[PDB]
Amino acid sequence: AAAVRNARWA
Amino acid sequence: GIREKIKLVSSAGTGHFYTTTKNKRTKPEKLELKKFDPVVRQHVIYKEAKIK
Amino acid sequence: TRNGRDSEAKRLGVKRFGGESVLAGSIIVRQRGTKFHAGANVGCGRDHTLFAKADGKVKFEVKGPKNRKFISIEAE
Amino acid sequence: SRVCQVTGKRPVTGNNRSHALNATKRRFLPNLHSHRFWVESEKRFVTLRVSAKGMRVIDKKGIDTVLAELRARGEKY
Amino acid sequence: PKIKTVRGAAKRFKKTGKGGFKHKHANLRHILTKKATKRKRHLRPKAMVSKGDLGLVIACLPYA
Amino acid sequence: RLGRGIGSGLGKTGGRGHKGQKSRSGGGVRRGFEGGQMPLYRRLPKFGFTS
RNA sequence: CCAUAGGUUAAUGAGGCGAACCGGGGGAACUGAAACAUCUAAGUACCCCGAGGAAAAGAAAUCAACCGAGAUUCCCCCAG
RNA sequence: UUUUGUAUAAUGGGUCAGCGACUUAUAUUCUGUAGCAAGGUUAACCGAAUAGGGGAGCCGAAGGGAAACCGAGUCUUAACU
RNA sequence: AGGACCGAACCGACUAAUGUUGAAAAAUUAGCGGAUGACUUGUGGCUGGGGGUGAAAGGCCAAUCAAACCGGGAGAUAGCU
RNA sequence: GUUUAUUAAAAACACAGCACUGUGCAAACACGAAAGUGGACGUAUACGGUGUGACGCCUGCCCGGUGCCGGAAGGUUAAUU
RNA sequence: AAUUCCUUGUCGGGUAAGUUCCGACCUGCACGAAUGGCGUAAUGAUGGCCAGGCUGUCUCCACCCGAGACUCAGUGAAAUUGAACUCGCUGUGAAGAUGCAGUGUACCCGCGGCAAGACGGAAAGACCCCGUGAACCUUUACUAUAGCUUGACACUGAACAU
RNA sequence: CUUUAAUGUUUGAUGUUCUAACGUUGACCCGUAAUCCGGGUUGCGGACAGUGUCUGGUGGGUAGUUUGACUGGGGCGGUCU
RNA sequence: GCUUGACUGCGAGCGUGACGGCGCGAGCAGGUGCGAAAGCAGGUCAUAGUGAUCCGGUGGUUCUGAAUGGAAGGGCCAUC
Ligand SMILES: [Mg+2]
Ligand SMILES: [Mg+2]
Ligand SMILES: [Mg+2]
Ligand SMILES: [Mg+2]
Ligand SMILES: [Mg+2]
Ligand SMILES: [Mg+2]
Ligand SMILES: [Mg+2]
Ligand SMILES: [Mg+2]
Ligand SMILES: [Mg+2]
Ligand SMILES: [Mg+2]
Ligand SMILES: [Mg+2]
Ligand SMILES: [Mg+2]
Ligand SMILES: [Mg+2]
Ligand SMILES: [Mg+2]
Ligand SMILES: [Mg+2]
Ligand SMILES: [Mg+2]
Ligand SMILES: [Mg+2]
Ligand SMILES: [Mg+2]
Ligand SMILES: [Mg+2]
Ligand SMILES: [Mg+2]
Ligand SMILES: [Mg+2]
Ligand SMILES: [Mg+2]
Ligand SMILES: [Mg+2]
Ligand SMILES: [Mg+2]
Ligand SMILES: [Mg+2]
Ligand SMILES: [Mg+2]
Ligand SMILES: [Mg+2]
Ligand SMILES: [Mg+2]
Ligand SMILES: [Mg+2]
Ligand SMILES: [Mg+2]
Ligand SMILES: [Mg+2]
Ligand SMILES: [Mg+2]
Ligand SMILES: [Mg+2]
Ligand SMILES: [Mg+2]
Ligand SMILES: [Mg+2]
Ligand SMILES: [Mg+2]
Ligand SMILES: [Mg+2]
Ligand SMILES: [Mg+2]
Ligand SMILES: [Mg+2]
Ligand SMILES: [Mg+2]
Ligand SMILES: [Mg+2]
Repeated sequence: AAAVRNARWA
Repeated sequence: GIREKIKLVSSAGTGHFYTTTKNKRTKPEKLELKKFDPVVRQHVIYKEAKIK
Repeated sequence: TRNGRDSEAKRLGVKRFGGESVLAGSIIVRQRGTKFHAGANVGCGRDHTLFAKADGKVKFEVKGPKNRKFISIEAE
Repeated sequence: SRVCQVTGKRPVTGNNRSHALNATKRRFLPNLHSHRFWVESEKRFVTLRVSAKGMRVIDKKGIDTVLAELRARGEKY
Repeated sequence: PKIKTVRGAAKRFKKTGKGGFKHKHANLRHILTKKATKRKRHLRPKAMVSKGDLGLVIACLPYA
Repeated sequence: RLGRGIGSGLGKTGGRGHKGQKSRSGGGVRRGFEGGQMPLYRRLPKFGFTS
């Protein structure tokens, strides 16, 4: 599994 | 709409009636008109009544 | 805004033109006010709709002091 | 459990209605009561779990007659 | 399984001799007084089902 | 035999068009559906009785 | 106080397992309705009890219609 | 593949081989075809049994009307040219 | 005497670096806090899923938690790709 | 002291203290179709709930609204008859 | 001011220079008294600010010691990948070109390096929108319901007083 | 007829005096090596309490759902015949 | 001034709508009104003043009436 990387913008 | 619908019932006792409207503020007196009655096949006087 | 409203078009105008053969009762033109007036063998409806009162050819003509336009039916 | 020892009445299931007829499952239980019945033959009081409808049949049928049918089913007292 | 007829449509359409379906006109239930007599008189007789809706009616009525 | 190559003339769509209800597996509206309106056999009133 | 409850023996019987079918006690929701409450799904899934090789039902307080039929069960129609 | 529009710097695929998606049942309509024909055809079931029997039924040859009713007419209406 | 002080074991996990297809699916190194107590730990036991437990963060309940896992309804449904 | 095991240890939570309120013990309350159990083998100097949060100085005005408590004359009003 | 939008409010202190900090002002956009107010020693891996000490934090890096990186021998992955004979520029073009047009440049092939580009790799986008999607949660949304409460009847009988 | 007063006729409303249903998580005895249960004795309460059916009220305590579209993205505004 | 044609049954032939539908209509039948009559009148100069179906209510109706006679209920007409 993984943990949705939070390098996303807004 | 504040004018209310009324029914005009034939005096011949056939039970046929017409429907129309009348102004309640004025003309309190009942409405009398000579209209054709299909049951007796003649023009007779129709008298105002209450729709119910 | 407080605008942007209209009604569906009522499809007025001339339905049968000059020289066309029509059956009795067919409406020739639907109008607002007497743009055309009823002539021979032509009736006028309660909304000034001119209808044919007999079979025949549609003819347009201009007569009278008011320089009006009249529609008549020549029933052969 | 909630079972009448005379009539055998047991809980039954039904629906709660409403003005909109919505149906929700419910239970109907008998009007059971623990009563000490006087049996003349043994000159004793025997306690029974009976419904209110069961009480009516005891007067009509007699205390001895009803107990005889229960013995046919077979149970403790 | 057998096809089930739409029971709602079966109570309003009857098959005719040449395969058509007849129905009563609408707009004649409870606001009819304000309607002109000519309008009410024309709505009283039975009417024919239009050609556009013929396919839909036959689908709802497979056994009749 | 649809969906069996280009030459068959019914390939890659099976005669169902492009992404409609008819192209979905088990897709399509029920009998009498008029796009959302109550159908003609419900616009019109009931009449008569069965003898 | 008799008794009764209770107690001790002795005889029998039952215990558990097992596919489906059967009867009974309980009993959904997703879904469909292009939403969603009535409704549908469905007395289905599932749980519980009991039985048999089948089970259940069964010998009219039944239907018919002024003529009549004559327990129950099952099949095809009647009929979408 | 999806689009008004993709060399597109839009999606898909490292490659090969194998497998992998419009079927089935019932009912209904239409077309084609075959049979019979104002008739056509049986179902369950029986049956040495794909035969034969079984026409129980079903469709069609008459419709109109809400219906009672009438009928090559019928309904509408007091009545319809 | 003390939920007292400094400080090992023990326990915690504040900062930084490394590592980030790890030595390790959360650690190591150097520091850090508590360290006789509301401490810590062993072995058993009890509380079960709309329920538990929670000095309370929607936390935790077998690497899974704004409703665990397994099987069933079930080929749920998917006007979407 | 406790906390988001695995990006947040904090001013968050807890906390002693304070106040309100419920609760007379077959207590209130809670877990349980029920029995029963916890509360508690306790008895208002007790227990539960709520908010506040050592200590110091203090905590003013509004009961209309919404709740809660008390009253019951009148108005209205279910099953039942 | 964890509360002040205007706003870096105004004044004072600190600095060479202070939108932060400290002290006041009150003009409280939009503090306020147990959803407590104001103070408060001690405590705090608590937040902000200042000073001394201290230093490669920096001016501005230099050298050195180890472990890798590099070479040899042995063992021997991974994510990715339509196919490639895989240059620059300008222009064009599903509108930011290794692949089109024009033009320029370029012998064939490794090794050590740097990451500008290949809209590089990772993961059917978490933001936005949509579906007559899902779920939790809130309430004077709707419809119910457990529970609580009211009365009638039953379990449940007999005197007396108003 | 009104104001009514007395008088005759009927359901109820409380209060009380009861016990015999019912209650006793009062005492005592037995089952009995037993803080369960049952039976007995007695006391207290008592036609209540409590429970069943029906019924009014209350009820995010717990459920099942709804909560529109158009729109120079959406929301807001506006609009819907 | 006099009146109720703001008539009942119908309707050749057209118009406009995908449809549901909406609109126009001479003429015909029966009975009217105004005119001496020819004739005109099936509301208003015209084009807005509006809401389908289901369900329920009212009046009328020899249409129906689950054995038969009724009735309930349903149907039709008028109408809410
Ligand atoms: Mg093609
Ligand atoms: Mg398509
Ligand atoms: Mg649905
Ligand atoms: Mg056997
Ligand atoms: Mg590409
Ligand atoms: Mg790929
Ligand atoms: Mg054929
Ligand atoms: Mg045969
Ligand atoms: Mg026959
Ligand atoms: Mg005819
Ligand atoms: Mg200490
Ligand atoms: Mg220490
Ligand atoms: Mg310390
Ligand atoms: Mg976990
Ligand atoms: Mg859930
Ligand atoms: Mg599962
Ligand atoms: Mg299912
Ligand atoms: Mg699936
Ligand atoms: Mg963490
Ligand atoms: Mg911890
Ligand atoms: Mg941390
Ligand atoms: Mg606090
Ligand atoms: Mg007040
Ligand atoms: Mg108040
Ligand atoms: Mg500011
Ligand atoms: Mg300054
Ligand atoms: Mg300051
Ligand atoms: Mg405040
Ligand atoms: Mg306060
Ligand atoms: Mg500090
Ligand atoms: Mg210093
Ligand atoms: Mg590989
Ligand atoms: Mg290249
Ligand atoms: Mg370019
Ligand atoms: Mg290289
Ligand atoms: Mg680099
Ligand atoms: Mg998504
Ligand atoms: Mg939407
Ligand atoms: Mg649902
Ligand atoms: Mg929208
Ligand atoms: Mg006029």
